[PDB]
This record gives sequence, C-alpha cells and structure tokens, in this order.
Amino acid sequence: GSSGSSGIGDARRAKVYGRGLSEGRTFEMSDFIVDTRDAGYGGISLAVEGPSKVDIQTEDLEDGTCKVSYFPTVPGVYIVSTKFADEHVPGSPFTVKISGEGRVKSGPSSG
Repeated sequence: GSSGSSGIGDARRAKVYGRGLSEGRTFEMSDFIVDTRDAGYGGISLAVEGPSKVDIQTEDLEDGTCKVSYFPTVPGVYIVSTKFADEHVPGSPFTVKISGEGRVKSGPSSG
C-alpha cells in the first residue's frame, strides 16, 4: 500500500505559479498550480481575504499538485493564505491585486 509512514514536507520547498498569484480581474476565474511533490506531505490550508467573499475549488492533479480556483466579484486586494504542513510558502502571504472594468487599453489609434 502507498499510504503509511508520515511524509511531512517543507513549505519552503513547495512552489506556486499561475495567474491568480500575481495579478487578476473581477468576474474572472483565476486559478494557479501548487507544487507540493517537491516538498513532501502535509495538510494544505487555503484562505482568501479580500473586499468580498470568493469561492475556492481545489483538486488533486495527476502530477500530485493542487490547483486552486476562485471567482472574484469585487475589485481590491485578495490575500491568498497558502499554507503547507503548518508552514506558509516561501513568499506568503500572496497579495493579488484585482482590477475592475477599464481594460488596459481601448484603442488610441483609429483602426
């Protein structure tokens, strides 16, 4: 059997990359990958604190990593509390600045 002895890891080893870790936008599904296979084992705690409540969907991928997904409804600063085995990843918390309407640019050049 696979399950057995405790394989606790180290957050410092856990890696996080994607789009919902740096920037983001309102009413836009922003998820990211969480590399834990390189760290080891342990319980992962996720908590987003922003200007409003946002759903959080997680799932175990084939690679062994976890992909978090959320849907912001209000623009502001969403604090993504990423923890692993009772240890915050090397760089947390994750301050994700969400931008509302007003695309980066519309078209200052006719055509």
